[PDB]
Amino acid sequence: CGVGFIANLRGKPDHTLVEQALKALGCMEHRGGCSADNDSGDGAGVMTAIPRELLAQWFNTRNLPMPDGDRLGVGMVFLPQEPSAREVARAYVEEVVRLEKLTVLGWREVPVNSDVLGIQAKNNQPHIEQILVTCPEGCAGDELDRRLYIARSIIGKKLAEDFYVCSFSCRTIVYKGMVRSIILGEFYLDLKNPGYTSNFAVYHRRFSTNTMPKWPLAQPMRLLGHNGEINTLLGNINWMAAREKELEVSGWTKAELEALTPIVNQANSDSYNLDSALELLVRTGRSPLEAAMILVPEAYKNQPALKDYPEISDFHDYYSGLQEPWDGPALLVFSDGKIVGAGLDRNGLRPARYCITKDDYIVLGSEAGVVDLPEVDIVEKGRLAPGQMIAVDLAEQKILKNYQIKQQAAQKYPYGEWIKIQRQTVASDSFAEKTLFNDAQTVLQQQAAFGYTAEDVEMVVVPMASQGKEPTFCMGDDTPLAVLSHKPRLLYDYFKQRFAQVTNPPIDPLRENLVMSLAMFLGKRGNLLEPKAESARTIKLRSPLVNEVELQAIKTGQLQVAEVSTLYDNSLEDALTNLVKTAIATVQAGAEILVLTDRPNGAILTENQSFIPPLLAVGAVHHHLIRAGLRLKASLIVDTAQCWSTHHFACLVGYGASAICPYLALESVRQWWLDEKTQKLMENGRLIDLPTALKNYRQSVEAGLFKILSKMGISLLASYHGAQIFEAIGLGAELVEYAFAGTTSRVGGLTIADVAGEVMVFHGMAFKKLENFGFVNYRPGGEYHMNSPEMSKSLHKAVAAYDHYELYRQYLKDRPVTALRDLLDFNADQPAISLEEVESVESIVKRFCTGGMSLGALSREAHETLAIAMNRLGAKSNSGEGGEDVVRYLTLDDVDSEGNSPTLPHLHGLQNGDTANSAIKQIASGRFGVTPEYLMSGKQLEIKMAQGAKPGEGGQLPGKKVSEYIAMLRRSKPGVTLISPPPHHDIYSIEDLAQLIYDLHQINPEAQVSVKLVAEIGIGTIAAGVAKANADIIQISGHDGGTGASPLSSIKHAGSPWELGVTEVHRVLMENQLRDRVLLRADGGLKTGWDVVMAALMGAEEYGFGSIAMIAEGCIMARVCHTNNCPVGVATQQERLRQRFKGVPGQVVNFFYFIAEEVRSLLAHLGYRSLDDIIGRTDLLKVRSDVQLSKTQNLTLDCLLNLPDTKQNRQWLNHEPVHSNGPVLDDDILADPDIQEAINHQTTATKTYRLVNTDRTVGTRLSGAIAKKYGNNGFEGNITLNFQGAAGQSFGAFNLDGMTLHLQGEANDYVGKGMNGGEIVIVPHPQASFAPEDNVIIGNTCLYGATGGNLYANGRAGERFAVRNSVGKAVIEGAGDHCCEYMTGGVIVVLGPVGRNVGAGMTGGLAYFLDEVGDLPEKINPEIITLQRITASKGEEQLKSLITAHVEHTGSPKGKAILANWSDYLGKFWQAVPPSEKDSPEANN
Ligand SMILES: Cc1cc2nc3c(=O)[nH]c(=O)nc-3n(C[C@H](O)[C@H](O)[C@H](O)COP(=O)(O)O)c2cc1C
Ligand SMILES: *CC(=O)CC[C@H](N)C(=O)O
Ligand SMILES: O=C(O)CCC(=O)C(=O)O
Ligand code: F3S
Repeated sequence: CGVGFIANLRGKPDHTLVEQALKALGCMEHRGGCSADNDSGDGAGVMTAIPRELLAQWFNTRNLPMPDGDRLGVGMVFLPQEPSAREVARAYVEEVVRLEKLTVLGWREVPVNSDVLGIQAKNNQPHIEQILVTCPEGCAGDELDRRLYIARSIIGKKLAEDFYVCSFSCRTIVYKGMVRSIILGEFYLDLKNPGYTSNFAVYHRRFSTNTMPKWPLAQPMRLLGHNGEINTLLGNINWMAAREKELEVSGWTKAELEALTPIVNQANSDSYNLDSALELLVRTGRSPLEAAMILVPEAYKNQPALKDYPEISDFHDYYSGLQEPWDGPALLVFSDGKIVGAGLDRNGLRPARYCITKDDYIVLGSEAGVVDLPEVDIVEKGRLAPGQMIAVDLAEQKILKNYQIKQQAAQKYPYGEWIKIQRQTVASDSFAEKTLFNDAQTVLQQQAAFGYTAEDVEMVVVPMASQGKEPTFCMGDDTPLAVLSHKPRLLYDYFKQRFAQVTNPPIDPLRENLVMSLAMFLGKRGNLLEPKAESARTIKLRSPLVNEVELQAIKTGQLQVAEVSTLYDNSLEDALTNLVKTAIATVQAGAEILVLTDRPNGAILTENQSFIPPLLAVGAVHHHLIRAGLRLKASLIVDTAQCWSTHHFACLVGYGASAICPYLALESVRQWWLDEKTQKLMENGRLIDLPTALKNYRQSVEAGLFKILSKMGISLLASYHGAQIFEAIGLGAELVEYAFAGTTSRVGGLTIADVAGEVMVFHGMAFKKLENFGFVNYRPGGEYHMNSPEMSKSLHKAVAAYDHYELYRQYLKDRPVTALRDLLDFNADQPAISLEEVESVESIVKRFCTGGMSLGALSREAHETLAIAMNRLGAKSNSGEGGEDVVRYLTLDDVDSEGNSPTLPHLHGLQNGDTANSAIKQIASGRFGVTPEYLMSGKQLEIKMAQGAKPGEGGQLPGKKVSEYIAMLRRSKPGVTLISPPPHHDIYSIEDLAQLIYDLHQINPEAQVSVKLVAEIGIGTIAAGVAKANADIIQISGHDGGTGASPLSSIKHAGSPWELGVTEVHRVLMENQLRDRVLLRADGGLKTGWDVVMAALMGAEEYGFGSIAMIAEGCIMARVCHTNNCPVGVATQQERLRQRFKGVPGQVVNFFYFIAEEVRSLLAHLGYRSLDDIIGRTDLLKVRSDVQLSKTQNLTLDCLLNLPDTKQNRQWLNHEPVHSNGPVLDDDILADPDIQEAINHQTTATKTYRLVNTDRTVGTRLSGAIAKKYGNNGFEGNITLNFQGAAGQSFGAFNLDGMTLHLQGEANDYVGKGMNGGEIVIVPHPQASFAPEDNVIIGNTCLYGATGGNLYANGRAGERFAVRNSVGKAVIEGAGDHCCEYMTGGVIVVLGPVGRNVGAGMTGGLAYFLDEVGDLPEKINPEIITLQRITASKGEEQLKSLITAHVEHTGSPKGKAILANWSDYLGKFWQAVPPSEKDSPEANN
């Protein structure tokens, strides 16, 4: 999406402004999307003032006196096409106006030209007319629009796509539709009419994840245009709906408030909802600015910029008890008709750039160079920083900046005073050290009864207590889905966490913690629309985990509080109805805190009792409070024995709990600590006192929640609280709809009676030590695991001799039900053909992929051997996210007769045609060794959004594993842990992904780009977006897949089966006509030709293998990959261990033959000759006739079997060989004979070009041609390329040595993304009417992943400057937040003010900051870097020399002045120094 506004504060309204708005819209075209016809637009529109000169004709035609400016109401109405339905609608619109006691003047037909629409938009088109209205009593302005709003809502109870009021206002009007940008004004004749005039325009071009256009869903909506995605929508909607019955505001009657009722609706888009909820807040007394400060509040805590504005802190402090954020990426552009403004989400995940002239003319938008204004007139170029707003007061003719706007709102009420008097704060640093139970067997028995298992305490609780963090582990979740297990499991295990991918980003819970909060509020949620001291009478918890001391203080507190039991003597089903009824009645009696205890009156669980599992209890009370209209009266505390893991807490808050007392878990820690075995081990060298174990355990939980919220990009637990950021697998419909309403659950599992049967299994075990199941590690007693040490061994043997493949196959076939595919079997429609007729192994093998395992997680022996193997086969390997040694790009020459090569001496089993070049080069959030030559060496390029083991998160390589070798490849520091950021800092939305894919197709026009997703509900939709974004291939990873290190909780509770994933993507693509755009690839636990065929039938065209491939080359399933101790040399970097690796490429060539030969024999059974014939043939599947579940009668597999008929139509299998970027500026640069000469003869050349914002990634196709011929450093020539104007995204991305790029103007985001060499210079027009150092000239995430090169910019940057810089050098003149965020080397100089969170995660390299204000120490992330004054002469001279070069390239008056007064300013620099540069000559002496 693209969004913006233009305002003319000082002049008469004109047509010129409207033209500029159409043209800016034109400039955002590449941010938009189109329907299946490739013609109709996903949406565009414009909001303007009511066009008074245009409607003066309508009155003149009727011989009618025109009402004055604020007295004419105009409704832009979408009406039905059918003649009689249209008149019914017209009459009804007339009717509700009459009943609101206003006067209908008549209707204006909207002049339109339909012949310009695309065929889908033409078929959907509503009939468009405007109704004109006045008030007979005298109504005007605020009161009129307030009555118009009441009237529009009423009409809106009959909302259809056919019947929709775009705007009903005496000040604003919205022209929108399902069109491309430059079609908007061709379709709406009024917009080209020189009588259409306006002092402002808000504009929007929409990008949607679908093919089917709906005119109402274009933007702007009534008040606002929205670029972004709400990521807590279900929660935000449930809370808001609960408030609707009981709306109350002075100078509103009840009837007027009821007329608005459907305020919120889970069936309208997230934007339609936010708009509607926002207008409620405006029409009832607040400016749009204030309303947006409530719905989408700033990250105000520990904001140093707020030091001087405590009323602003007070404002948010108050409201954060009343209203949770509508979170996720957001640029909002809004207009009242009185004010026109914009504001950013709390983390600023969309760009907003603005521009101000000498006449206070202002242009804001997603991109900078988009309205052409004479540059000499520009007096300021700025940007919005995270959470910031800017507005225009149209009447007063004033530009309002961030702090004024916000102070004007905060100071309206003594919010601080109210909090100080009314809020009770409940926090205790100290625990209860004294035990709950006294004897020994009691805690054991209770633990057994509440579902604890030996691995729960030993592998989850204990590490949390002892180490102060949730456990790290490795490999994938190898065991059965909870619903398929014969092993007892808790209700929690049926729930899979959801996570962000593509359409919105994860956030970094560690580097960007400062923006997140675990704070919660207990009690009556107060009146949102009318601020009162009362609303602040609440109990604030600093964290959802409440200890024993804290709970007593709550119970002692200033609120009414009621114990409600979850125990019962009768059936869970009825036990739960009495529960729900007791809650309802208890709140209706006046209680403000309900404590659902499974230990009522202090008493313990006996054998004569059972319980309602706490997730079911709270799910149930939350939704029934809601259904009874009572959820705002009370908060839920869960006092429960059955909560211990990080996942458990997340489900609880997520399904309605404000807080949890995990009393048995706290006791489990107390009894773990007390206990002579544990004491014996703390005395001889396992690690701690008891208050610390307790403190550590709480710290683990809290860190674990930060992690989980962040996988979805959510900052505040308060937002997560409503929302139900889960998919359920194995829960039947009655249950879901009972306790978990709105959760998807696709496969129909358990009834309420079945969950009882499961608690009773645990009850049977309770009424010696806890039982150990094989959950985490294989056991002979234990749960099934598909990768077991013996399966491995026998496979390793079968591969070793060119029968042993039998035991391996049978160990895999004597399996209990494990995955969804196991419930399936074949049902052939042809008779079986001979095996000789089936396509050859060599033909099948071309579809296999080896899967992207980082060079750090694996050894270069393991990693290279797979590449050679896969290249021999004619298939593909994937260099995962650790970059790749250049030595590997060349075919091997020097293989001797024993099959050794001095080029690759650590490998064995080689022949002369081999190459260890990975056919797939991966691009991941760390960008580790991501180089133009690395990019040119791929046949394919893969953008990794997520992997099955840890979808919400970034890659993870422990410091033990970062050898000198790994550090060299990644351009990082040797001993240092690498936790990659969870988002690509490049991809905060679908249109950002389109831009990354563009950059890849730019550098390497012949390479396919793939996008790697993880299976979860919503992947269908996301994948439609990815295809529209021009990808070639979509990978689907199952929850299943391996890893060299992930959180154990992530391995076990995040992500869904790939069966649900492939299927969902295949269907959505097909039913949207997008299926031929992409090749689909699948992975996650694939081992077997059988697996291959299942995947094929469900719609996969290629097949990925990770863990299995490691097993072929010698992996056992020792499962210490995260440890550096791999006993067999596959997943370690210790040299002496690498030396154990026996392993030759042939062994893995052999493995893929067994697979392919099994494919052939399954193709024989079915009677088809090639996978090409069966891909997507779902009607060839059936439900296995012999299976019997432990936990429910059976599942329901309709969602896996009901795919669209594929017997006849097979054209979707034909793909374009590579998608083009279209005609690009760089092509004209390369077709120039002076340029071709410069490249061929390594001579000098020079060219100059005018640019516009649609000119994106300039330079980069020329880098790619250079690196193709010479790699990164062979080019001895010199090309200067001079540009004038506003550069689009990724200017100078992947720059090489020998490239000088000069830009006179400004640039949008991602300047010098992956820069590797050469020089980028960016200066303002010499004409400029401003001090260059005070003004923005480049955008966000410049030098992302930079690996070399020099950048000089005579202006300010945005956020994440030099985000993950490895070797880049730069001098800029100011920046936003998160400067040098994951920097590992290079040098960054910033000659002006800088935002907060500097050097977060900064682990190597040095930065210099000029600080004239004195407050930079306030703005540093203090976790790694130290700040010091410059004292080392070598550092002084590093700085000078960089500033000296800025000046030579740039002419920067700020640099000159600095050099001229060198000693005056030296002492004003701070140097940022990570503890890895501390003894560098530039930091020390
Ligand atoms: C040792 C290990 C390291 C991996 N590292 C990466 C990574 O660098 N990049 C990535 O996209 N996936 C990574 N993963 C995920 C795999 O690429 C692949 O998606 C997954 O292993 C397939 O599931 P499977 O292990 O059951 O075959 C890795 C997997 C393992 C086993
Ligand atoms: C492109 C964009 O930011 C989408 C906005 C909103 N979610 C929608 O229109 O679907
Ligand atoms: O090497 C890395 O940085 C990450 C590899 C990884 O995330 C994994 O082992 O799953
Ligand atoms: S599990 Fe990992 S630790 Fe080694 S044996 Fe396999 S690579």
